[PDB]
Amino acid sequence: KHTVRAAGAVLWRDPATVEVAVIHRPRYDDWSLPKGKLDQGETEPVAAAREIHEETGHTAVLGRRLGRVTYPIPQGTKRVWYWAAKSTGGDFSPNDEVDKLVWLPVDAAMDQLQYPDDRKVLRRFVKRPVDTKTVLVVRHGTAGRRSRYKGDDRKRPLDKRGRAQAEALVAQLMAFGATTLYAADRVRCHQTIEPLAQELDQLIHNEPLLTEEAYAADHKAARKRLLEIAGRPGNPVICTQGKVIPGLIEWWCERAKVRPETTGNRKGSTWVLSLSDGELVGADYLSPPDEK
Ligand SMILES: Nc1ncnc2c1ncn2[C@@H]1O[C@H](COP(=O)(O)OP(=O)(O)OP(=O)(O)OP(=O)(O)OP(=O)(O)O)[C@@H](O)[C@H]1O
Ligand SMILES: Nc1ncnc2c1ncn2[C@@H]1O[C@H](COP(=O)(O)OP(=O)(O)OP(=O)(O)O)[C@@H](O)[C@H]1O
Ligand SMILES: [Mg+2]
Ligand SMILES: [Mg+2]
Ligand SMILES: [Mg+2]
Repeated sequence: KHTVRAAGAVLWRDPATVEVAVIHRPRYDDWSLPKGKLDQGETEPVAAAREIHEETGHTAVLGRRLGRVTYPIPQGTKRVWYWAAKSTGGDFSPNDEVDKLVWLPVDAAMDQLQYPDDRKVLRRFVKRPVDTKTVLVVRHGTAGRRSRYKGDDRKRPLDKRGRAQAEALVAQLMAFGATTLYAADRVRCHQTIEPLAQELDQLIHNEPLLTEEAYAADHKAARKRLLEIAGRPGNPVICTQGKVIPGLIEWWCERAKVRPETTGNRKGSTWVLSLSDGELVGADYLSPPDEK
């Protein structure tokens, strides 16, 4: 019943000209997709990027999530979440953990992979575009509790936990190649992405149209603004509030006929929206960095 959490990827370069990485491990004599266990304090996306680099030598940018694999192990259940990951270069060197890495077209990779579950992941990988741009919709971190004035507090800050969530989000949002930063017009929203701002040395663009009060007054202008931001060059992070996100995500998924595999709305959570030629092709809900 204990779950051992892991993450991994279909690491690719160049759908039918695309080549994917398949690795061999001497300890098991297996051919599989790179993956490994989450270290203490890591989220799945962070672990996937790190394990890909450790096992293949390549850096990469994560995109669409590709489902979950589980299997029994002595400790309980191994759980592995997989991402499409576009290679950003590197070099493989054989060692005792991983002695071979082959780059194969998807069909030949399917024959090389020995585990039925890995082939299922690869089938998902080719079902939709993989050369995707990414919009990251983040619910601000924990910020104590609303007071008893009507509606909303503009200046209420993140609390101690929430500041730590903000710090923990840097690596998770970097895993997806975030480049540009946007926050609703509330201090707690800005503070959630300020650590990332400092890392990227980027300014955060303030978004009055995306606060809870603005969404309730004019939802159409919020939707229009989301699309506007998404159309800009780069991979934007947009930090907003709990009454806003579910509505925005549902509306986009509905109109694009995209089915999210997970749903939630927790403070510090992230929706990874994958676009191909401006169309939504994936909506992946990630838990807060300090939650399961
Ligand atoms: N998709 C699948 N379905 C069913 N069984 C699968 C399987 N994949 C591997 N195994 C089988 O489970 C056992 C443990 O291997 P593993 O889960 O890959 O365990 P691991 O802990 O050795 O490897 P990772 O989770 O990849 O761990 P790290 O990279 O974090 O490990 P390291 O830190 O030792 O490099 C092996 O016999 C393997 O054939
Ligand atoms: N005084 C209030 N007026 C209206 N809604 C409230 C009030 N207090 C709580 N809520 C509701 O509870 C949710 C969470 O409130 P909480 O005080 O925990 O966090 P919050 O930091 O204001 O969250 P968010 O900015 O995402 O709305 C809010 O999103 C809102 O839907
Ligand atoms: Mg491994
Ligand atoms: Mg490993
Ligand atoms: Mg490891």
